[PDB]
Amino acid sequence: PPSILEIRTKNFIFRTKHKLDFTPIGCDAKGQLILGYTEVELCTRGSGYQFIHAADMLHCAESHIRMIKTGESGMTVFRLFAKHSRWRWVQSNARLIYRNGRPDYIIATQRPLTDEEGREHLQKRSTSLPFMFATGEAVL
Amino acid sequence: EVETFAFQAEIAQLMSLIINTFYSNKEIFLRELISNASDALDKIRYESLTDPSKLDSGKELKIDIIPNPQERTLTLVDTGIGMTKADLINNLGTIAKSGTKAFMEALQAGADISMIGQFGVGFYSAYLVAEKVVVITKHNDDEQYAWESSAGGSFTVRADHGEPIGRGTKVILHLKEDQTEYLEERRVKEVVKKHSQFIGYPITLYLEKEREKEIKKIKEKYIDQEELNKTKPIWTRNPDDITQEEYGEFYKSLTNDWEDHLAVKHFSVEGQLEFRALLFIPRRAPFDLFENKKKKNNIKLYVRRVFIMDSCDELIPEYLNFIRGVVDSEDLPLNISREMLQQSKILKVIRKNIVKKCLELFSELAEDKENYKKFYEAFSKNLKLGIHEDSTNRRRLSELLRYHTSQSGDEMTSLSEYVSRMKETQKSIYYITGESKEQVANSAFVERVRKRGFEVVYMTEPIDEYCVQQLKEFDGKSLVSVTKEGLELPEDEEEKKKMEESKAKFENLCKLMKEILDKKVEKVTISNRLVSSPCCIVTSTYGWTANMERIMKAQALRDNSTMGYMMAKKHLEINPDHPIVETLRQKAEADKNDKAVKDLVVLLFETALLSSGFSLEDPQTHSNRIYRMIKLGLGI
Amino acid sequence: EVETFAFQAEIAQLMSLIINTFYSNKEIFLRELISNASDALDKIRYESLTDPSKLDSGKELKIDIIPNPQERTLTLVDTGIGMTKADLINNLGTIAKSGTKAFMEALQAGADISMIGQFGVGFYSAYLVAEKVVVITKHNDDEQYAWESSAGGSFTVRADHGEPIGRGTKVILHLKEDQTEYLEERRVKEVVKKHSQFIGYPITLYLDQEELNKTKPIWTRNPDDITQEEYGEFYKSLTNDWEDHLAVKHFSVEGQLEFRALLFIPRRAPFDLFENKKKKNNIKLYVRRVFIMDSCDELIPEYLNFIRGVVDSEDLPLNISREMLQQSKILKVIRKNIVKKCLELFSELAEDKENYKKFYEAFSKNLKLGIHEDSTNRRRLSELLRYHTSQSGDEMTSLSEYVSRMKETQKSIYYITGESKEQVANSAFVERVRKRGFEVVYMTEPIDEYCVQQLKEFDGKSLVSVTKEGLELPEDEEEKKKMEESKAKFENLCKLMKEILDKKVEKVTISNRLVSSPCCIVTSTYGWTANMERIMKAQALRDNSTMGYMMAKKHLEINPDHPIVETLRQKAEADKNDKAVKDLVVLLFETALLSSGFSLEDPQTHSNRIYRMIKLGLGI
Amino acid sequence: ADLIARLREDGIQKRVIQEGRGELPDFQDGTKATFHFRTLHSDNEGSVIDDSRTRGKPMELIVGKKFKLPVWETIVCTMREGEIAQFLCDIKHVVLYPLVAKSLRNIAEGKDLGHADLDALQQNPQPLIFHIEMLKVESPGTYQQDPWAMTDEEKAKAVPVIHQEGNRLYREGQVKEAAAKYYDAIACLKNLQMKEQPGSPDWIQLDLQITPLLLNYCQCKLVAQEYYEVLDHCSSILNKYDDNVKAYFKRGKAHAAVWNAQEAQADFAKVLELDPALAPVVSRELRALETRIRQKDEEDKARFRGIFSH
Amino acid sequence: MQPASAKWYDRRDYVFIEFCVEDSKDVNVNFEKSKLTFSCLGGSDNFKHLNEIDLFHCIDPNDSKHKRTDRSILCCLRKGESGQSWPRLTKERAKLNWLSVDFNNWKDWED
Amino acid sequence: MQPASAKWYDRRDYVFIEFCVEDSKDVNVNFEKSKLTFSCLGGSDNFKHLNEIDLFHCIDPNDSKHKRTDRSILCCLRKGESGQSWPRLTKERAKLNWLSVDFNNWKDWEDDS
Ligand SMILES: Nc1ncnc2c1ncn2[C@@H]1O[C@H](COP(=O)(O)OP(=O)(O)O)[C@@H](O)[C@H]1O
Ligand SMILES: Nc1ncnc2c1ncn2[C@@H]1O[C@H](COP(=O)(O)OP(=O)(O)O)[C@@H](O)[C@H]1O
Ligand code: BEF
Ligand code: BEF
Repeated sequence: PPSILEIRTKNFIFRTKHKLDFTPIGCDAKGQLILGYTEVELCTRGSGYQFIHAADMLHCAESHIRMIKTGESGMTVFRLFAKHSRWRWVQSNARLIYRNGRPDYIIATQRPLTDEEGREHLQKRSTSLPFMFATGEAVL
Repeated sequence: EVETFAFQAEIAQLMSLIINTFYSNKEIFLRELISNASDALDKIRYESLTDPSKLDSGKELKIDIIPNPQERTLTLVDTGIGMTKADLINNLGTIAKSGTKAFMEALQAGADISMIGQFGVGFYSAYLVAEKVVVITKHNDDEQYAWESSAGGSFTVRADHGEPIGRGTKVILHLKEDQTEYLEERRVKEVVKKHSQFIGYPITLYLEKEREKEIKKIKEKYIDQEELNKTKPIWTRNPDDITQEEYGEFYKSLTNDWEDHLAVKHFSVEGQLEFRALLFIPRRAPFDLFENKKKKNNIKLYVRRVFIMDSCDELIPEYLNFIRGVVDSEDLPLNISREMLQQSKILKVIRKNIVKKCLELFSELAEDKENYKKFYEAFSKNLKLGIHEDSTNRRRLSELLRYHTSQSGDEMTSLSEYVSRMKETQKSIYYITGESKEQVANSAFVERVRKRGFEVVYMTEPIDEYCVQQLKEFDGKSLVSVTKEGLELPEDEEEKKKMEESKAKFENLCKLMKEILDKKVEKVTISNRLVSSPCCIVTSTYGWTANMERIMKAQALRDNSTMGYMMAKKHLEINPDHPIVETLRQKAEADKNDKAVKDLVVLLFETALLSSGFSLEDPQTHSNRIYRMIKLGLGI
Repeated sequence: EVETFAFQAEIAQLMSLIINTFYSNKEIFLRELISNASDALDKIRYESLTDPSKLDSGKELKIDIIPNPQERTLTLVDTGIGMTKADLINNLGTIAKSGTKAFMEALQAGADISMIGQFGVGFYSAYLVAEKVVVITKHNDDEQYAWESSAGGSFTVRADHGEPIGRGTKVILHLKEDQTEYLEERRVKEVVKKHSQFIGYPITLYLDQEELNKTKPIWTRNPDDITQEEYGEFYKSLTNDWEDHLAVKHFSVEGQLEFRALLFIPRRAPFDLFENKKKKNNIKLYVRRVFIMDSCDELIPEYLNFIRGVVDSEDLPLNISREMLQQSKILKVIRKNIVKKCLELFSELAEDKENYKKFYEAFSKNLKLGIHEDSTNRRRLSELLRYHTSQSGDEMTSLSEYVSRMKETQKSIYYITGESKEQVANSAFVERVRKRGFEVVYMTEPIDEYCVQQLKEFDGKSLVSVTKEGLELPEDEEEKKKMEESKAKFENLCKLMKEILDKKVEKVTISNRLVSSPCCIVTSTYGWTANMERIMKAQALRDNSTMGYMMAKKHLEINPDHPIVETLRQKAEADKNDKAVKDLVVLLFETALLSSGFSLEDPQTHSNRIYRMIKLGLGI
Repeated sequence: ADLIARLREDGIQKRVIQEGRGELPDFQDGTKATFHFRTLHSDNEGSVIDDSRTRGKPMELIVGKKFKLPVWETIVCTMREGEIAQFLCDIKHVVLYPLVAKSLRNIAEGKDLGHADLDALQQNPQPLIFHIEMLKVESPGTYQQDPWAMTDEEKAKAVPVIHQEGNRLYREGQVKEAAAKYYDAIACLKNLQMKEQPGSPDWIQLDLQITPLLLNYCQCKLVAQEYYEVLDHCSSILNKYDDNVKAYFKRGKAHAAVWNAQEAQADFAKVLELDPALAPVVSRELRALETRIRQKDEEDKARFRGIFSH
Repeated sequence: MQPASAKWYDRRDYVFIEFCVEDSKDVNVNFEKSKLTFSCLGGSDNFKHLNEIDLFHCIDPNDSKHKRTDRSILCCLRKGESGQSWPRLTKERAKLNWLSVDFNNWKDWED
Repeated sequence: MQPASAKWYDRRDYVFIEFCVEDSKDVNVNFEKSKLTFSCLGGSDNFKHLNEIDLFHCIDPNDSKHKRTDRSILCCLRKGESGQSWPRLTKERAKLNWLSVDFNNWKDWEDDS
């Protein structure tokens, strides 16, 4: 009977609590350091605005529709804020919590990316949209 | 003649031993002081039960800690029994004597109180952080005194005339200049929460902030009534008097989880080793579950509501590492530091009971099929690992398994239901393993077994190859795999003549195949398991399963030398019903030396090798064969 | 008014503390008495250096043990310095009075004495196993005396008339009724070997005399005066192997944390390595030649588990039971120094360009596991790896030599990962690289992928795989337009087959590394390669939920020179939708996906397509 | 006098040369500006490095608030169709020159190199003389006004015009234009959709009115033979509207077009069990698929007899 | 007049109780079917000590015996029927606060 | 006359020496550029105590200070250069039997985290 002798890995998965409007109300331990932005400041204040960059907050909606029909938002990529004005990419799924009969809150599983990952995932991002002509490119 | 002496003690070096050798962490002085104050509170409460005249000077019971950042003093204030002059002299000025132990020896039997400490060396841990110490004390039998010392051989006891205390004790600690970190509040909160969270009395602290107050900005620095013991223990309550939300609240406090638990087990044991435990199964399996070799800290251990240790490895087996809870007791043999449990053979006895009660929790949860699926989809790998690890409780641990089968749709199904759904003639149970369900469903191996109307289990995870080296039987049933040599379907008595006839017909062709595929196979025999495909390849009876070879060729740290020892022993079988075999024998009989026959048999072997659970050597030649095929297909 | 009292302590509770809560093992009484006897011998030697007459009553400095099962009294004797009556009252009959510590502080200079006992408790451990303890002693300045107690508050001191001991001490232990296990010479020998092996004076055992601590410590001796045979004998007596040690390192560190370390590399790796998981005792820590603790994973990292040896010190803090260091920080320094010296032992062993192979063949897996784990020593372990290449033939060669063989325009180290050398040496991936005369690396072991995950660079040169995308080979201008024009005359077919697949390949381009094959499959720049994913999906403890977070895309590439793709392009031009085009493109994809190492899901699809082709071609 | 005063109060020095002809088209938000230009260096002997006739396509412009640098928007209002003069741009009005310069050179006609002049001029952002060749200014609302011109209320009512016009062209037999305009309607409805919170009721309402347009656009591709476009659009649609009928018929037809018989039959079963008693055409399709498969197999692919003739 | 401290444990056939008295004078210990009485006078302070405990199950007054050293008094009690596990020592389930199990030589003998 | 038992350790800037003399009377300490002297009447039996040390490097006598507590005399010394590492306290290499390292305050200030 051969044993199990595989070397364990150092994966960096971390979770956060999002409310029904996707806004957070807290983060767990590994998030306290990977993001570095301690519990209390995101729990009470959270800057008032979204922790998702605007160029990616439109891509949260497509995840949400799956999340509300079945429960899982699928594999999506955002851009969190960090304390040093940083930008830490994430690969993320979401699960919503049912109270009696009805939703209660949202907890999500996220994996960080080094910024090269984000650049390569973004260079393709800005072209894969079935919109109209950008002739005379004024604004997005 | 003989002369008799009494054992003595050198006080200076005994002090040095206490302050230098006993205690490794310097943050346990607060644990000891808090425990002392709690014991003093227990005494006054127990004496006030009989006649409340004793409780006429101060009704509340509380512990107060006052940092004094300017004056570098940490102060405890306690509203307990206090000590008189003689008590001060005999108790705090004599090492190894404790009045708590004498009290527990003195009271009438059957009293409902449990006070901490019987060593009598706990107080002197304060010098690990303090230069000199002041103990101002008030008791109901005499006036208010002040006990002064600096651990240097002597101490001074004086009458005090400050402001009244009413009743209780006040330990003032003048901190040494290198430990001035036990004044900021992060550290005191951390220490109190980690060590003395579940003391049975309120613990109060003073946070000197400034609030934005208005009725032109005024800075009003003030003293906050703060406290640090919001959560009570619940394992000290009747297991029936608790609702299912009190448990959830306590679990959320204990593990800092976000959702409530999935199942809570509350139990107590009686005997020489007595303890009461709560065990929580979390709904969602924790990420970073099988990586942390050091800080798993799943199960904590308490003694009389005082933290002892968290990361023992004989407390629980490593296949139950997701179970989180607390274990508390009354009479464990602590060591002089109250951080390690003497003679750790007790941990085996604790572990046995924890294991058996967790198995009982799994079985009880198995009745509510509405929520057992969520437990399986999070800890199936844990249960299979458990099957692979221990042998004593193998049976019931295997009984909890769920699998997909031949006709189960999208619903996992157990083994007992499979035995219920079994044909009356079935001698054995059929299983198959692979990377995905879709791969093993359309496997050529099981096509005839499925058509004849049999029901076959699907294992899909790599841990299943370890799970099937020990599942020899389930309810006295022989588990056999369709990918081996001797797949034994129920012998009908009508097809036996056909089988032997075709055996005679194709012995020649099997021998012809055996001599062209030299050392690529071990023998070419006749099949009884293919109905819709030409020849397939299977594995021997005492060798690694074709999928076990794939898994064993992935252990990074494994030794390579013994690879040819357990190496597979492949077998090629014959479909006598596909037109390939018919034309193959027809060409063979008229010519034993053709090129087309050799090329086609090599191609069939090398294309059925992929269909099984095997990996081609030198795949470029297979690709080149198909390349010459495509080229001739386009005519070049 | 003020009142000062003498700060006190009572004896009954203190003795109960010592007996009941200090020591968890009943076997360490022997460790305590043996240490006391060794100190008593050191005293009588030191007083004899500057006054030869002190040994006029006895000349040999030895220790005996006299187990006696006829009447359960274990006896321990020695020929040390002894005690006087005043010494008996003031040294034994006081809880925290250490005679040894008072002897130490009264040494006239920096003499050659290093004694063990300092706490003054520890002699009382004799009551862990004995009901009554007697001590018959004689000191050179007075008469032989007896001492008796039961640890019940009172002890007696009598003048003696028995058989004279001559000089020294005799501590006698009337063993408890339920502890008659320490009279068995198995138990005594096991305890002595574990705890008091390397003591500085001979220890015998009267059953018929026989000596226990035969082997002497060599880490104390100046390591410029040891011959390899002595090291070999010590290694054999330490590890029980009947082979010699391959290498040895014997250094020392001076300062606040002073210690001598002596390290060994066994000749052959143990067969139960990585698997035992029960005991990891390979570096034993000693303090003044008395065992303290085995390696509880703080002394040495896991990837150096094969190292064996000792660590000895003269000043380290110990808890009351003398079974554990008082500070975890000490172990960090010890670990740092021991790792730093091990990585120099390896480099010195690598200079012998022949004996190094017999070490690599044994512990390359451990070095690679270290490269995975140890993030601070990667730049030093990367120079201890040897790999097959496309030019070394049957020899394993370095990476520094690879840099010393790199062409004038070569800029990076090319590597491939597979499962057998004869297969990786002919794959479609390396055909063009072998054409331009470059050298690739055949890392063909499962741990190689883990190593490459972390390495990412070496000597200013960066590892680049041929199984990844966008491989850039230094190449001239003439091809620079051939490749561009080929991409310009293959847009149609590339897009058409990409959309025929449309779900299982992310993108389709023109290849850059094929000569004889028409197509192959490469993974994305990041995420798992083919082999890494093949290995990860077979772990049995892989977290199934987080596969997608570590997956990678696919890429199909086309060799424009191959006749089959040229004809296929010719066909697809005349008709954008021929069924032959779709069928044959799907067949090419399946064949290339099997060639590139991937596991092909639904293999019966491929098998049945081949089967049907055989059907029709054969004429059925 | 305010025109003349404001012209010369803002770093601009212009002399009236000749006035134009006709009424003023609206310069409001959404106004179109199609014109050429010529650029002259102020002091470098007027070296014409930038010029529209050297590239061959006239660059457009966005007059309203959508586009940036209101200096261009102001200067366009100064001239009119056929009216051309010299301009002289102030230093403060050329401060962010290279940022836009590189963007417009990249967005020139469009491919789907290196330029030292551009990065050198990036080092020195300097004003130039743009002798802009004005062609004409159009008026919003007075023609087939551009989809991005208005503020979603004109589109909200305009889209039915496009839908009806596309239907009329389709039934006449014009297919490419119908597909184009259905795409344009889908695009305007989509960037409408991307303004309001998902999970809102009007979100689902919008999706409901846009779905038939998406099916209509998917229709023409079947005549256009890009069956994979049909697959991509239908499979996207049906993840959430599980109960449509034509959203099944079209992708079934597409599947059956490219020899995907298995999924073709699988889809046809569902479309029948949502729309019973409508067999005839489905039978035609299924048996045409089977006969074409058999025909190809019997003649064209039986060529393989030689694969083992040796 | 006051009960003395005690530690205890058990084995396959024996129940061992140890009374933590020092310098005991003229101890008396009596054995019957279900009761054990222990009487001493310890220390120079001359404080009397008496312990009367009913037993959890019957023991053997013949095979049972006691030993006075100094540090304590040892009592050996052979069970009335061997193998019988004792979860406690007395009959009543209330916690006699002067008694505790001795874990320095405890043993889980029923493995 | 014998030297008093002493313990020592160091930080980045300061070297600490604690002379374990209980109930010290008439404590007198002397500081110099590379010299240290200590004397007291220790305990109640009135034995004398004198410790003489040749400092391993230069200290600042104006900045160093000694504060006596009831249990022991603690001295705090400033180094001549902020950051230099002291493997030992004396100039000579011979081990002294009245000096040992305070492992309950020792720390690696060189490799901070
Ligand atoms: N804060 C306090 N208030 C009142 N009495 C106390 C307090 N602290 C200690 N005592 C008494 O003084 C004695 C000091 O002993 P201690 O060092 O606490 O050892 P232990 O913790 O084993 O009791 C105790 O027996 C207790 O009865
Ligand atoms: N065999 C012996 N000969 C001489 N002295 C002894 C012997 N055994 C013990 N001692 C004395 O025991 C005294 C201290 O008791 P112990 O607990 O052994 O101290 P330590 O911690 O120093 O070992 C020391 O005086 C030492 O001299
Ligand atoms: F807090 Be004491 F040690 F019981
Ligand atoms: F042998 Be002693 F306890 F140092």
